Amino acid sequence: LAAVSVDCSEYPKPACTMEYRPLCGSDNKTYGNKCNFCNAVVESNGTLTLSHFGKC
Repeated sequence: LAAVSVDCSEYPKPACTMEYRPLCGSDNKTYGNKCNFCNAVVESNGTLTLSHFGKC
């Protein structure tokens, strides 16, 4: 069960911009921004969850 989440409703997306607004995944990766994160949630078939906001 997810404690926290982001809005990944409109994903997948072909590109992201490069702003550095970090998110820490449950896989212990820091994702540079929400769009990289929500791209990875989709790619992982929803196995990826958000651990917390900010860099791991």
